[PDB]
Amino acid sequence: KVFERCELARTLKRLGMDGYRGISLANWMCLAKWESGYNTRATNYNAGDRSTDYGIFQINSRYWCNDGKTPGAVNAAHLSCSALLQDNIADAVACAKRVVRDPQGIRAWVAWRNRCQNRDVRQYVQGCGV
Ligand SMILES: N[C@@H](CCC(=O)N[C@@H](CS)C(=O)NCC(=O)O)C(=O)O
Repeated sequence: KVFERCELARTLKRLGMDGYRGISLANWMCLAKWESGYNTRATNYNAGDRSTDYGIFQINSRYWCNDGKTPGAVNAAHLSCSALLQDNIADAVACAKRVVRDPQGIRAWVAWRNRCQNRDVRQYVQGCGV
């Protein structure tokens, strides 16, 4: 599914992402925009390390979800990567909150650093009523 901007914003609000581990809703919005353009079916194969990024948040199969074909993903995850390609983003959100529980926080996504960090991200939530 390709979300509309404000439709996603209200959905993330409801799933309790606003201020999760100090990260504002505008920051998660900024992240989804640059990673997948708000598309839950987005997939990116990394030929260099043979891993794949999945879904709206582009979560990687080496440490977070299991897809079986990634080398050195030596078990660990238990969530199937397939769960991150659903139209319902509940699992993807549960997973993104897991990721930021680590020290790096939102900085774990290099796209966040390139495109959102130290920037005015208010634009992503402007007019959504959240
Ligand atoms: N490799 C890390 C993270 C693996 C991990 O927690 N993945 C999450 C998805 S982001 C998961 O499998 N949750 C599935 C579940 O617990 O339903 C660990 O084992 O702590």
